[PDB]
Amino acid sequence: MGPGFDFAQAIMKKNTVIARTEKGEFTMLGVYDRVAVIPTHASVGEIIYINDVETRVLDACALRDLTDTNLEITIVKLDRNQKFRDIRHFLPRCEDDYNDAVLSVHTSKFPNMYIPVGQVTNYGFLNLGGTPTHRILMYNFPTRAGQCGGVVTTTGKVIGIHVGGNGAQGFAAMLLHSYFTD
Ligand SMILES: CS(=O)(=O)Nc1ccc(C(=O)O)cc1
Repeated sequence: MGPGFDFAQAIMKKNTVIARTEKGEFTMLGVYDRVAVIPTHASVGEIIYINDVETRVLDACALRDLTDTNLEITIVKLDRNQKFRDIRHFLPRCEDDYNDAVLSVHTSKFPNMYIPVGQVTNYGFLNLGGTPTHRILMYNFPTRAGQCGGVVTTTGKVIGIHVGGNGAQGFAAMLLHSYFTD
């Protein structure tokens, strides 16, 4: 509908796949080469389904900060025959607050879904499903089951992936450029 939705759509149309684990179907962001991200609660194993194709997992790393606190981001390298467009230059370098973000989801349950979530707070610490978690972003939208893995964007920046909610607020794990130096 406007330039925020334009940037979100450009990311969804080239840099997302549908990931299926034994814990459900997730929006999955591809970042570069065969490297993608997914919430750590997806419990990625040795095999994952990518757009309903059986795919070997070459590597999976559940990120934690240097205090050994959960970040809720798993970086997955996929045995896929095709690379993602490199979008690492759209990742923020530092923790920050944002205005006017969009949350975008693409699954069997929620195809071509875009939500203007408004202002995004650097919330920091969250007890997420009982797990102490750091680098959480918060937005005041009543997000629902089916949205985990959804991509959080502003114009020109890919800032996080949706990992939870409390009924009135939604929570995303930050994406930082430093996670994807190779
Ligand atoms: C599932 S549980 O919450 O009962 N036990 C856990 C699991 C994971 C972590 C973590 O830091 O990743 C902490 C506690």
